[PDB]
Amino acid sequence: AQNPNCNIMIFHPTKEEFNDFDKYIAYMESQGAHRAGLAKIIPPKEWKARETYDNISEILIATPLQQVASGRAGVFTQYHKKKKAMTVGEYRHLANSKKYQTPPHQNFEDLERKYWKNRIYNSPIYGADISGSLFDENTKQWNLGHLGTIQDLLEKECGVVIEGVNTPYLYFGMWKTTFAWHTEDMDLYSINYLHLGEPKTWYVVPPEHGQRLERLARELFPGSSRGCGAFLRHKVALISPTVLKENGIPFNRITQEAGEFMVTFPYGYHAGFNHGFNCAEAINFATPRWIDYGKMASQCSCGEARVTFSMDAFVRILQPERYDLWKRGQD
Ligand SMILES: O=C(O)CNC(=O)C(=O)O
Ligand SMILES: [Mg+2]
Ligand code: NI
Ligand SMILES: [Zn+2]
Repeated sequence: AQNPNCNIMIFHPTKEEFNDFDKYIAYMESQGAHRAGLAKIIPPKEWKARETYDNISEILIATPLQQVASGRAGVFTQYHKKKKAMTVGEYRHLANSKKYQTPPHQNFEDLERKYWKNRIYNSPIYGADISGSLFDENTKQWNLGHLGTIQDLLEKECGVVIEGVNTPYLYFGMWKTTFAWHTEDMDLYSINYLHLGEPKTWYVVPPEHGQRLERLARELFPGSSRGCGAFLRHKVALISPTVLKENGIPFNRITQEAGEFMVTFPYGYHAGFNHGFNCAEAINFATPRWIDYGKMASQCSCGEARVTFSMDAFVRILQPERYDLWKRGQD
């Protein structure tokens, strides 16, 4: 078995290997990358996502989210308070302001220490989940707006034609902006490209050990657990590396820098934080190996998780028994 310790692997494809996206994902899995839940892909040196980032300031963040924390430094939840619209140029200035800017630090480990010590005492503002793309249309390799769609994969694998679309989303982050512990909708893959700015630190639990994280989470968030049998679908709970180590949960960590891709694998729980002003782009995708994970994915039916139009069909076809209850949650 490849990668039996489930370490995060880092890949350096050549320009020739960067042509065929599906093939390269399948290569990475042949080397055991999926066992970690997360992989890093450094593009060939010849590749670029677009020519420059000099003209992005007029993108609108229609609903910036202030991420307010409750709990203790290592075990907290966050809720998202909606703020007034602002442009990317306005947001970048805000991120760089004395109130929100990254503090002085020695290296990534020192910054990680400072994040875990102090996150809860601040409420950073995140521009998340903004439909759109920063890939140039002429970028033919690993262009996250040109991937094969999950609806087309389900159709290719299973023969059933379904409605729905699959488009990318932009994330504009600042120091301390936080992504809570989660897997993807329907335990899909995700791919994330850090277009610009400061790094993003990731934490990930190997898919084979995801239920260990879920059991810890039910212990640490006991009212949430009673409210919903899949409350991590709410994407609000944080658990620090120190707490994970205290409770014996297997995980790994890695920092993504500008110009790098990360891939999350089906049922790989992940969480993380931004180091400073940045912009990422991410999309879900599927492969043939995902289908079995989609069929088994947990679902939130309490009403909190509220998701895209396109998840309907996935539940309806892969999880017909759950469909009725899940749809009641959505309506
Ligand atoms: O970058 C972020 O805030 C969160 N991204 C992801 O969870 C992802 O790409 O799967
Ligand atoms: Mg612009
Ligand atoms: Ni994710
Ligand atoms: Zn729920």
